[PDB]
Amino acid sequence: QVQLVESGGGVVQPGRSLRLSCVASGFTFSNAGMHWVRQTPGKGLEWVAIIWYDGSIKYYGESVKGRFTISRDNSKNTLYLEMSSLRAEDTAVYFCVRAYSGSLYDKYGMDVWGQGTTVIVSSASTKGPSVFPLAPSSKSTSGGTAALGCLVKDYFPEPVTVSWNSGALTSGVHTFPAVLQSSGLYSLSSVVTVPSSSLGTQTYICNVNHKPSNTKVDKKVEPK
Amino acid sequence: DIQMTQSPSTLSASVGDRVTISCRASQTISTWLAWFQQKPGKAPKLLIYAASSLQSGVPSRFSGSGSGTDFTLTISNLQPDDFATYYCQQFNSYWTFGQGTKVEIKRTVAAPSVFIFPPSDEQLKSGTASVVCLLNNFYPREAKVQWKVDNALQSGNSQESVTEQDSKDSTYSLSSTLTLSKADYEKHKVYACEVTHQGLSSPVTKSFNRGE
Amino acid sequence: PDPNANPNVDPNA
Repeated sequence: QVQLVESGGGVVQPGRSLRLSCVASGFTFSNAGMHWVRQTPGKGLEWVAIIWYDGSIKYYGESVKGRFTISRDNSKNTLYLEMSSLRAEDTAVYFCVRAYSGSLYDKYGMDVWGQGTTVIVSSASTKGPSVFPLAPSSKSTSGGTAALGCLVKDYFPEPVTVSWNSGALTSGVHTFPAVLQSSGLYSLSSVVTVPSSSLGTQTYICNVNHKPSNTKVDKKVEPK
Repeated sequence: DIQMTQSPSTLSASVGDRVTISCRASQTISTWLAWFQQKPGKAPKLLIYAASSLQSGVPSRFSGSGSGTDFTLTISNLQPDDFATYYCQQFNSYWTFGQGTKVEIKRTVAAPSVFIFPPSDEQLKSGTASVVCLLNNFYPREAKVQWKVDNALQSGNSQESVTEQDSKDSTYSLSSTLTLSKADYEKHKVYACEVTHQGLSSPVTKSFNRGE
Repeated sequence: PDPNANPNVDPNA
């Protein structure tokens, strides 16, 4: 099977440069045209650049022309994307994609995609989250089901991982996708529903891990 | 440099259904159109190439048609593995993509259970107040959440987040988070979120009084 | 030049 594995993503400040790599196996890389394509939630899929099998011809998307350089090293089965003058628009998942390999057609698209590598263009500094309990008012609860959770606020960059009771509580857990707050820092919540009758017999602890800052927080969520 | 208009943006289907997705090019592209499938966190996968050619290993229930400017992907006898997002791509003049079509699971209407969480004392001591409203386990995805402070409608100080459709019960959950300074939080008494959803006979408001 | 022409080895090579 064709395999494409990208690397080099991470956090980079506006105006700076970064190089992505893509290592190919399972086909004759030196015979294949290759692409970069990037993805954002708000703009979708956007072609970035193509390079001919032998590196002799290159084309670029209009908005990266003059800022990005595509290159390859056939002796190493590796494709590169050098990015410079980085802008907010450039934050994305970057995919390596092989040009369509068959020869029945004289116009060419693309076939196999890599797994992607994430590029975050941001001026924010690495920061671990503040973790706050989510407990509804004890005076207004009703219906036999209780909701509780943890607010995981003001961290950078993604990701955080959350468990409950060290993994012993999985059913009814919803850990929401993070949102990028106005500050440039991320925030999310993790909630869980449990029997209202269980708040007096079962301790609930959210375990919050943030590897970029080397932070672990365990927060007991107390009935209010 | 060709604009691809894909429709619809979302559609709901059941196992066994026949699904059609359209894609219109802003200029003629002959048969140079491809269809890709993508699941969350994963890479796109080529299904159909050159408008109608089923690629190797792709189930025969996928088919494509069209030439010129109008193209259609059809999924017959929709299976559990087919719930995903689909993209068209023209490869006549450089490479551009449609906006995507999310094919999600149809189920019966389920109203949200609505909960409201006041800010914690720990957070208030730090100078900020976040109020969280939770809409749990509802279907369909479309919901309206409005914040009220002393019965005045709020704007621009809330962010929403939504889960992917649940693999077991096919529902969604959603959070809305209102952020205020500690000082502004302490200026007002009643904090409320009002929820409108097809499964509710009328909008439901959950609220609390600051300090209760 | 055509950016969408064959960017692979010539199939008749």
